[PDB]
Amino acid sequence: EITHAISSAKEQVQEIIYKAQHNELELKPGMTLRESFEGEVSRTLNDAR
Amino acid sequence: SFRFCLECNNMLYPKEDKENQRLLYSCRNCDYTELAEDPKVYRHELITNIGETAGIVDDIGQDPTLPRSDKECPECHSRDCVFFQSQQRRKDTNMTLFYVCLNCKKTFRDE
Ligand SMILES: [Zn+2]
Ligand SMILES: [Zn+2]
Repeated sequence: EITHAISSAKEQVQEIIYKAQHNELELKPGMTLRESFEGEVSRTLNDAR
Repeated sequence: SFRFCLECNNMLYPKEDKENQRLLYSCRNCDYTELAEDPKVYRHELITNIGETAGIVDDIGQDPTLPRSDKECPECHSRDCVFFQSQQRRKDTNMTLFYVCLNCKKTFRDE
Protein backbone atom coordinates (compact mmCIF):
# COMPACT_ATOMS: atom_id res chain seq x y z
CA GLU A 1 0.00 0.00 0.00
CA ILE A 2 2.75 2.46 0.97
CA THR A 3 4.74 1.88 -2.21
CA HIS A 4 1.57 2.17 -4.31
CA ALA A 5 0.78 5.52 -2.70
CA ILE A 6 4.32 6.76 -3.31
CA SER A 7 4.18 5.63 -6.96
CA SER A 8 0.82 7.37 -7.41
CA ALA A 9 2.28 10.59 -6.02
CA LYS A 10 5.31 10.30 -8.30
CA GLU A 11 2.94 9.95 -11.26
CA GLN A 12 0.98 12.99 -10.03
CA VAL A 13 4.20 15.02 -9.82
CA GLN A 14 5.19 13.88 -13.31
CA GLU A 15 1.79 15.00 -14.61
CA ILE A 16 2.19 18.42 -12.98
CA ILE A 17 5.63 18.60 -14.61
CA TYR A 18 4.22 17.73 -18.04
CA LYS A 19 1.48 20.34 -17.66
CA ALA A 20 4.00 23.01 -16.67
CA GLN A 21 6.34 22.16 -19.56
CA HIS A 22 3.55 22.19 -22.18
CA ASN A 23 2.25 25.49 -20.77
CA GLU A 24 -1.00 24.30 -19.17
CA LEU A 25 -0.54 25.04 -15.44
CA GLU A 26 -3.00 27.27 -13.57
CA LEU A 27 -1.26 30.12 -11.76
CA LYS A 28 -2.24 31.46 -8.33
CA PRO A 29 -2.76 35.01 -7.00
CA GLY A 30 0.43 36.66 -5.80
CA MET A 31 2.42 33.74 -7.20
CA THR A 32 4.63 33.06 -10.21
CA LEU A 33 4.27 30.13 -12.62
CA ARG A 34 7.44 28.59 -11.17
CA GLU A 35 6.29 29.28 -7.61
CA SER A 36 2.92 27.76 -8.50
CA PHE A 37 4.64 24.67 -9.92
CA GLU A 38 6.81 24.31 -6.81
CA GLY A 39 3.88 24.83 -4.45
CA GLU A 40 1.77 22.22 -6.22
CA VAL A 41 4.63 19.69 -6.22
CA SER A 42 5.34 20.32 -2.53
CA ARG A 43 1.64 19.88 -1.73
CA THR A 44 1.55 16.58 -3.62
CA LEU A 45 4.66 15.16 -1.95
CA ASN A 46 3.68 16.27 1.56
CA ASP A 47 0.32 14.55 1.11
CA ALA A 48 2.12 11.47 -0.24
CA ARG A 49 4.23 11.20 2.90
CA SER B 1 22.19 48.85 -35.12
CA PHE B 2 24.48 51.89 -35.24
CA ARG B 3 27.30 52.02 -37.78
CA PHE B 4 30.86 53.37 -37.58
CA CYS B 5 32.85 55.93 -39.53
CA LEU B 6 34.31 55.05 -42.93
CA GLU B 7 37.09 57.62 -42.35
CA CYS B 8 37.66 58.28 -38.64
CA ASN B 9 36.52 54.80 -37.45
CA ASN B 10 34.39 56.34 -34.71
CA MET B 11 30.61 55.98 -34.38
CA LEU B 12 28.04 58.05 -36.25
CA TYR B 13 25.35 59.92 -34.32
CA PRO B 14 22.00 61.15 -35.66
CA LYS B 15 21.44 64.65 -37.02
CA GLU B 16 19.02 66.63 -39.16
CA ASP B 17 19.66 68.20 -42.57
CA LYS B 18 17.50 71.24 -41.84
CA GLU B 19 17.81 72.41 -45.46
CA ASN B 20 16.43 69.07 -46.73
CA GLN B 21 14.63 67.66 -43.65
CA ARG B 22 16.36 64.28 -44.06
CA LEU B 23 17.92 62.38 -41.15
CA LEU B 24 21.68 62.41 -41.67
CA TYR B 25 24.31 60.91 -39.36
CA SER B 26 26.95 63.28 -38.00
CA CYS B 27 30.51 62.41 -37.05
CA ARG B 28 31.44 64.07 -33.77
CA ASN B 29 35.11 63.97 -34.82
CA CYS B 30 35.23 64.53 -38.60
CA ASP B 31 33.05 66.40 -41.09
CA TYR B 32 31.87 63.30 -42.95
CA THR B 33 28.10 62.90 -43.32
CA GLU B 34 26.59 59.89 -45.10
CA LEU B 35 23.09 59.00 -46.21
CA ALA B 36 21.23 56.50 -44.02
CA GLU B 37 18.71 53.78 -44.86
CA ASP B 38 16.45 53.51 -41.79
CA PRO B 39 14.63 56.53 -40.28
CA LYS B 40 14.27 54.77 -36.91
CA VAL B 41 16.44 56.41 -34.26
CA TYR B 42 15.74 54.65 -30.94
CA ARG B 43 14.30 51.48 -29.41
CA HIS B 44 13.30 50.17 -25.99
CA GLU B 45 12.00 46.72 -25.03
CA LEU B 46 10.54 44.99 -21.98
CA ILE B 47 9.01 41.81 -23.47
CA THR B 48 12.15 40.33 -25.03
CA ASN B 49 13.02 36.81 -26.17
CA ILE B 50 16.69 37.15 -27.16
CA GLY B 51 18.30 34.00 -25.84
CA GLU B 52 15.53 31.62 -26.95
CA THR B 53 17.40 29.49 -29.51
CA ALA B 54 20.85 31.11 -29.19
CA GLY B 55 21.99 28.50 -26.67
CA ILE B 56 23.06 25.91 -29.25
CA VAL B 57 26.41 24.98 -30.81
CA ASP B 58 27.43 22.53 -33.52
CA ASP B 59 28.96 20.11 -31.00
CA ILE B 60 26.02 20.31 -28.59
CA GLY B 61 25.41 16.69 -29.57
CA GLN B 62 28.75 15.94 -27.88
CA ASP B 63 27.39 17.05 -24.50
CA PRO B 64 26.86 13.78 -22.57
CA THR B 65 24.73 15.42 -19.86
CA LEU B 66 21.82 16.52 -22.05
CA PRO B 67 18.80 14.20 -21.69
CA ARG B 68 17.84 12.35 -24.85
CA SER B 69 14.23 12.12 -26.02
CA ASP B 70 12.34 9.94 -28.49
CA LYS B 71 10.58 12.85 -30.23
CA GLU B 72 10.41 12.55 -34.01
CA CYS B 73 12.58 14.97 -35.95
CA PRO B 74 10.30 16.97 -38.31
CA GLU B 75 13.19 17.13 -40.81
CA CYS B 76 14.60 13.61 -41.15
CA HIS B 77 12.21 11.49 -39.03
CA SER B 78 15.09 10.75 -36.65
CA ARG B 79 14.03 8.95 -33.48
CA ASP B 80 16.90 10.34 -31.37
CA CYS B 81 17.15 13.96 -30.24
CA VAL B 82 18.73 15.74 -27.27
CA PHE B 83 16.55 18.37 -25.62
CA PHE B 84 16.67 21.23 -23.14
CA GLN B 85 14.49 24.09 -21.95
CA SER B 86 14.68 27.81 -22.72
CA GLN B 87 18.18 29.16 -22.10
CA GLN B 88 16.71 32.54 -21.16
CA ARG B 89 17.14 32.91 -17.41
CA ARG B 90 14.37 35.28 -16.33
CA LYS B 91 11.99 34.42 -13.49
CA ASP B 92 8.75 34.39 -15.51
CA THR B 93 10.11 32.48 -18.52
CA ASN B 94 8.29 29.38 -19.76
CA MET B 95 9.20 25.77 -19.09
CA THR B 96 8.68 24.96 -22.77
CA LEU B 97 11.47 22.93 -24.34
CA PHE B 98 13.73 23.01 -27.37
CA TYR B 99 14.73 19.92 -29.33
CA VAL B 100 17.97 19.39 -31.25
CA CYS B 101 18.33 16.52 -33.69
CA LEU B 102 21.64 14.66 -33.85
CA ASN B 103 21.23 13.85 -37.56
CA CYS B 104 20.66 17.18 -39.34
CA LYS B 105 21.57 19.46 -36.39
CA LYS B 106 18.34 21.32 -37.15
CA THR B 107 16.65 22.54 -33.98
CA PHE B 108 12.92 21.86 -33.65
CA ARG B 109 10.17 22.00 -31.03
CA ASP B 110 7.11 20.06 -29.88
CA GLU B 111 4.26 22.42 -30.76
ZN1 LIG C 1 32.18 60.59 -38.64
ZN1 LIG D 1 16.25 15.80 -36.88
